[PDB]
Amino acid sequence: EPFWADLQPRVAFVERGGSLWLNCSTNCPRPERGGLETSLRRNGTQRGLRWLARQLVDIREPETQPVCFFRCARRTLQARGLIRTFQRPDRVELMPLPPWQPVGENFTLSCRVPGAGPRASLTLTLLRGAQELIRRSFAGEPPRARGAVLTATVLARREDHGANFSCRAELDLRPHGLGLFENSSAPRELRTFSLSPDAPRLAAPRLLEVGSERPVSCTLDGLFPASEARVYLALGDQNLSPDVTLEGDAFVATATATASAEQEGARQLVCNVTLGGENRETRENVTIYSFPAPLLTLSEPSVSEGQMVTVTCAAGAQALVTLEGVPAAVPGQPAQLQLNATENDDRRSFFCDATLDVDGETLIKNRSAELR
Ligand SMILES: *[C@@H]1O[C@H](CO)[C@@H](O[C@@H]2O[C@H](CO)[C@@H](O[C@@H]3O[C@H](CO)[C@@H](O)[C@H](O[C@H]4O[C@H](CO)[C@@H](O)[C@H](O)[C@@H]4O)[C@@H]3O)[C@H](O)[C@H]2NC(C)=O)[C@H](O)[C@H]1NC(C)=O
Ligand SMILES: *[C@@H]1O[C@H](CO)[C@@H](O[C@@H]2O[C@H](CO)[C@@H](O[C@@H]3O[C@H](CO)[C@@H](O)[C@H](O[C@H]4O[C@H](CO)[C@@H](O)[C@H](O)[C@@H]4O)[C@@H]3O)[C@H](O)[C@H]2NC(C)=O)[C@H](O)[C@H]1NC(C)=O
Ligand SMILES: *[C@@H]1O[C@H](CO)[C@@H](O[C@@H]2O[C@H](CO)[C@@H](O[C@@H]3O[C@H](CO[C@H]4O[C@H](CO)[C@@H](O)[C@H](O)[C@@H]4O)[C@@H](O)[C@H](O)[C@@H]3O)[C@H](O)[C@H]2NC(C)=O)[C@H](O)[C@H]1NC(C)=O
Ligand SMILES: *[C@@H]1O[C@H](CO)[C@@H](O[C@@H]2O[C@H](CO)[C@@H](O[C@@H]3O[C@H](CO)[C@@H](O)[C@H](O)[C@@H]3O)[C@H](O)[C@H]2NC(C)=O)[C@H](O)[C@H]1NC(C)=O
Ligand SMILES: *[C@@H]1O[C@H](CO)[C@@H](O[C@@H]2O[C@H](CO)[C@@H](O[C@@H]3O[C@H](CO)[C@@H](O)[C@H](O)[C@@H]3O)[C@H](O)[C@H]2NC(C)=O)[C@H](O)[C@H]1NC(C)=O
Ligand SMILES: *[C@@H]1O[C@H](CO)[C@@H](O)[C@H](O)[C@H]1NC(C)=O
Ligand SMILES: *[C@@H]1O[C@H](CO)[C@@H](O)[C@H](O)[C@H]1NC(C)=O
Ligand SMILES: *[C@@H]1O[C@H](CO)[C@@H](O)[C@H](O)[C@H]1NC(C)=O
Ligand SMILES: *[C@@H]1O[C@H](CO)[C@@H](O)[C@H](O)[C@H]1NC(C)=O
Repeated sequence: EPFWADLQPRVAFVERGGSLWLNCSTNCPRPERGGLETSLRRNGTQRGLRWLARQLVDIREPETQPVCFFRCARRTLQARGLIRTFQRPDRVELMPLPPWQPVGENFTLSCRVPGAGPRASLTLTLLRGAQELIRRSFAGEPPRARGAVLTATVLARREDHGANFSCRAELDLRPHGLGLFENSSAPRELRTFSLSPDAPRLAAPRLLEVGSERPVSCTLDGLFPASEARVYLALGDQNLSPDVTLEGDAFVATATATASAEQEGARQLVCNVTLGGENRETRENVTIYSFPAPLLTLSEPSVSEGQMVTVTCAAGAQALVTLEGVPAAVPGQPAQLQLNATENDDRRSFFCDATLDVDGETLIKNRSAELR
């Protein structure tokens, strides 16, 4: 006292990878030496009498304490400064949501903002839409501390399905006159779902014939989102493409199928739905049969009175036949009737009863032909 050594400015705040000027001086009349201790890269530089100046550029260092030294009178004169690099949130990220999140299942939300500083100036917010869920001021984290993460565990709500969630970070440079700088991570929309036991209730008649169209329905309730769930219904390889009704959490699929001409109904009826990563499938055994329509013929179909006529009917040998009350004799093949034409037999029609049993189910076909 005297002398002294001064560095200007003593405190400095700059952009990361940014630059500034430093003027370090002393009152020493004939400095025997002078210079600056720092690790930072220098672009330009200046100097003069009793004062030396440096432009330091590309500063990625969160905290650096450079020191200007002047050697005078075989003695060292040191002045230490402080350099801090602030960070704008050019990078704000948020973790992938569950592709489907079961409603009622706790899931977690993490917001990672790599390279954020100073940590003590940061207030982070995890929020659903306009409403803040969790807010964290990091003030009091060490001056050298950089980076910020916020995790919040959350219960899944049904009314919160389809909303937009985000992580908003707020940096306060207001004390330094630089002011607030805030940013928002890419908003993520959540997909949720719900299910239930009691596999789908499918209703169908168990008997089927080709060339005939019969309706079949499959339903279930307590399913959300109803609209976002897709359902499949088919007979064997053949798809029914049913009419799908959706009311609230319940659905209705109605169609009218047609038998496929092949074997079965040892085939099956498959009703399944896929929502989220889950599926509930119920199956139904059934029966498709082939029952050839019985043919009724007469020769001559129109005859004079008294002329002998013949009449026959056949089920294809696999079914039993009743011809005008007369059973097939013998059963394995068609029966017959013959007579002399009668005046009272004009406009007389005859019945042919074909009976085929499958799974105990008795099937009949009434077919008649009038005589002229
Ligand atoms: C869904 O997520 C939530 C959020 O993490 C969470 O629910 C919690 O489940 C746990 C275990 O089921 C419970 O947590 C605690 O349970 C004890 C009883 O053993 C309570 O006494 C606790 O109350 C105090 O908790 C703090 C102490 O750690 C106190 O500081 C505070 O003042 C409370 O008085 C606490 O509830 C509980 O069932 C809930 N907790 C809450 C508050 O919701 C869990 O991860 C998921 N819930 C499920 C799966 O049911
Ligand atoms: C309803 O839910 C059911 C869940 O089981 C689901 O079943 C699937 O049906 C399809 C046909 O519709 C299956 O078909 C596959 O077809 C291809 C040929 O194109 C095969 O390569 C597949 O191979 C499997 O089976 C082979 C033997 O045939 C094996 O060698 C092989 O290793 C495989 O196991 C298979 O035959 C399909 O496998 C099933 N299952 C699944 C998990 O998809 C049905 O699709 C659902 N309906 C809808 C629209 O959601
Ligand atoms: C250190 O890195 C520097 C970059 O950070 C490089 O800068 C060299 O020098 C100048 C200044 O940076 C560059 O720009 C030139 O600017 C003048 C105009 O000068 C303006 O400012 C003066 C006050 O100084 C003012 O009086 C004038 O009215 C202007 O408004 C232009 O006319 C030039 O064409 C030029 O663009 C140079 O480009 C750059 N040098 C080279 C070779 O590119 C430099 O590499 C390092 N050194 C210094 C001293 O900065
Ligand atoms: C950093 O070094 C000092 C800051 O302390 C600055 O020195 C300045 O130099 C000018 C030169 O014209 C001074 O102007 C005159 O100096 C004479 C003495 O040489 C004096 O008699 C005059 O009255 C007048 O002041 C100026 O005073 C001086 N500034 C200060 C604050 O002392 C220099 O400009 C700075 N350089 C850089 C690159 O920052
Ligand atoms: C949260 O933000 C999203 C947008 O980021 C809002 O939902 C969006 O609604 C629009 C308009 O219906 C959807 O647009 C399109 O729908 C057609 C179907 O007609 C589809 O083909 C397009 O590909 C597109 O999806 C859009 O899907 C939907 N956005 C998302 C992310 O699903 C929503 O309204 C906002 N929620 C709140 C609470 O404000
Ligand atoms: C906000 O985030 C976007 C996307 O990462 C980024 O490009 C942008 O620089 C940020 N804006 C501000 C001013 O923080
Ligand atoms: C459906 O098919 C299976 C063959 O795996 C059979 O065991 C079962 O008895 C059938 N169901 C009915 C109701 O007949
Ligand atoms: C019907 O035809 C048969 C066959 O020739 C004949 O024997 C019989 O007399 C005929 N019956 C009558 C009542 O015409
Ligand atoms: C004859 O036709 C009627 C009307 O379609 C039907 O209800 C009945 O089952 C048939 N008779 C027999 C024995 O198949």
